[PDB]
Amino acid sequence: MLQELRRELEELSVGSDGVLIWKIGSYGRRLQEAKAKPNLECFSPAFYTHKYGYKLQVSAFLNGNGSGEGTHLSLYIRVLPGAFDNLLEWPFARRVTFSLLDQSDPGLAKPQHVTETFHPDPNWKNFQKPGTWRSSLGFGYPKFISHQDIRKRNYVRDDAVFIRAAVELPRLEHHHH
Amino acid sequence: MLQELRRELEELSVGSDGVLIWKIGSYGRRLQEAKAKPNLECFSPAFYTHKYGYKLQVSAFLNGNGSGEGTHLSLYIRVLPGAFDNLLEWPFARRVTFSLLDQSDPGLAKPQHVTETFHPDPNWKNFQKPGTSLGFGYPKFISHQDIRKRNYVRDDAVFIRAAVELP
Amino acid sequence: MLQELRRELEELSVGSDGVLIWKIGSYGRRLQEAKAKPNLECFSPAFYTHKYGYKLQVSAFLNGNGSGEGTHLSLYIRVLPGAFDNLLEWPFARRVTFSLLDQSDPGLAKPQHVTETFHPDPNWKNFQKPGTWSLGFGYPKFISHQDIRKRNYVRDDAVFIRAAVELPRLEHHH
Ligand SMILES: O=C(Nc1nccs1)c1ccc2nccnc2c1
Ligand SMILES: O=C(Nc1nccs1)c1ccc2nccnc2c1
Ligand SMILES: O=C(Nc1nccs1)c1ccc2nccnc2c1
Repeated sequence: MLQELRRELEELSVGSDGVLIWKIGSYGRRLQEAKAKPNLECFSPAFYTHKYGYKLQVSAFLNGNGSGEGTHLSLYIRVLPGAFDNLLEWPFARRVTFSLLDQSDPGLAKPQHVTETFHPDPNWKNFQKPGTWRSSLGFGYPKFISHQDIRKRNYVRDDAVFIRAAVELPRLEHHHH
Repeated sequence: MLQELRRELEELSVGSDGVLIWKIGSYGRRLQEAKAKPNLECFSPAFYTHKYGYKLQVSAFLNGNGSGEGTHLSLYIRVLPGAFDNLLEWPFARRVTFSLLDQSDPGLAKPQHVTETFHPDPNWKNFQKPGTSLGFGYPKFISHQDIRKRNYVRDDAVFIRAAVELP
Repeated sequence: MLQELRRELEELSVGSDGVLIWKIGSYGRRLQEAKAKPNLECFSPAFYTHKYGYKLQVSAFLNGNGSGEGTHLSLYIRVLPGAFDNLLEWPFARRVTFSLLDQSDPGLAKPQHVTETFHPDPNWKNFQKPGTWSLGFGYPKFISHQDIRKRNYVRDDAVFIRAAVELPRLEHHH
């Protein structure tokens, strides 16, 4: 079926340091479609923070929404219902970094990524345990990058863009006892 | 093929990590099924100890078998024929830890897992090289009364953890 | 579709430190198939050096090609076009190690793998950026037909080809 294809798309990546790299291809056609249909939303494959961890999903508005409608690219992340939610602490409080990657060869010039970092609001409600609020609203930036800034370097290359969503590892001390 | 590909897909979800977390949902329906059919066996997805390592499988009796039939949940592990068996040392002698997990929020109370650990017996026929079942485990892993004593059954679901030691 | 089992074979292997273990079964049937069709090439599943890294593929001539046709097994590796090529440095310059494994129990006797190692030449054509420029790189005489039978290289009518790519470790400030 098509859920089988979605499953295989999800397995990149398995609980890998919270790092998802989402390639949005045919950039011009998707941008035209978004300009023709306001509030057109693209969805990344669902990805887990760690093995048996939080299930997250990144979404993008190529023509922007909210304060960025028509002028910017908008980036959001949302917690999804996961099979292991009962084994994780809530609310979700792991630091997240969005990045629009500069597709430049690292050997000829240092890339300048458009990077932003945020800490989940304990009161954002969506970062609370799934199934508590029967919003459904991702958290992020409506003005992540402007339409003019996205053409200023190698952000769009071969009609494709790269969005890197990295979730921070908590790191703790023992315990021991 | 589609059903068998679903199978292979849920096999990939595990690793290679050596840590398997097996979620058994609709606990009540399956417990009644096991009570209606003695020795009814549930099977975990096959999972590898490491990349290109031993292929293992966990099996469970929700109504118990052997000394625990009708009173306990029984947990066993068995070695399966793996594609890389000719590249591994035998007999399988890596420490194994079974856990029935307490589905409690770690931020509100520290969970109390029901854990058991064993080292593979060199003379247990199943831990020998396949072809050159015979599962090993505990018939009295947890009693029917103790499995209701905390958050072991939550939202009609149970979690069986099987952790294999690193080389 | 059937193309999905192919991708399930792929990512059952890729993410690891550039280490692909390719199991070629029914060795005898495929060997006489290659003997019946010169230059018959077997292909490993595509595998990535790291997550979002280079996409590589190993290929084999069971009856050999080039200087080893009819006498040896020939082993090659090739860079394939990957979705993240624009985020990687070129040319590919990660050291590669081929190994034919001696399928012997490591606890009763030490295996003797047939191992060869190379560092990719920066002026090699295939190691340049895919599309922005098929000649794989490798060994035509990796192992002879007689040497592949001398130990447990062929066991239970199966062979194991290990291709390991070395990872770097560059770093900066605090
Ligand atoms: O209002 C939003 N976000 C924030 N407000 C404050 C901080 S982040 C917002 C708007 C539209 C969305 N469409 C899809 C997914 N998530 C969305 C989130
Ligand atoms: O007798 C068993 N185990 C032990 N005997 C002694 C120590 S552990 C036993 C019983 C039932 C099983 N059903 C399925 C798979 N494996 C099983 C193993
Ligand atoms: O000429 C080759 N390799 C080298 N030449 C010099 C050093 S390694 C060669 C020959 C045949 C091939 N057939 C398929 C894939 N790759 C191949 C590579």
